[PDB]
Amino acid sequence: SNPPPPETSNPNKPKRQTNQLQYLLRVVLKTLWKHQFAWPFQQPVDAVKLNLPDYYKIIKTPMDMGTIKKRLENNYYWNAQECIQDFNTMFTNCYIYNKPGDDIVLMAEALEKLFLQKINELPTEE
Ligand SMILES: COC(=O)C[C@H]1CC(=O)N(C)C1
Repeated sequence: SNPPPPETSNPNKPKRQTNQLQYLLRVVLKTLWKHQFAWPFQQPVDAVKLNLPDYYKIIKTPMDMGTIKKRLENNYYWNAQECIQDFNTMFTNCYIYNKPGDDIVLMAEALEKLFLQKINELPTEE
């Protein structure tokens, strides 16, 4: 079976809408989401459908852009660092689970290159 997804709603978690978080949605998430290689990363890994019964034995902090998109659209975060960390967890999980040179790793690398380019120009806080 699959684990429950990461949390995307938590009314008692303090949250903010900031210009950096707006950039993370409007620039970073949108750029990666529309990319031809986004699809494996647009929702939690379905270890049942994909026949990866060891996935959640190895990956204990799952993350995906569907979760990140919901967190941004629901104003789940307090700061940009928390969202940046989610993206990096997603990429790292992919590199940890898979073998070098696998298609999925090349896909992650292409998305990560764009991510790094956009993060390099994260606006200063208002
Ligand atoms: C469509 O799913 C794939 O192509 C590979 C799996 C495993 C992995 O790390 N993912 C992000 C999904």
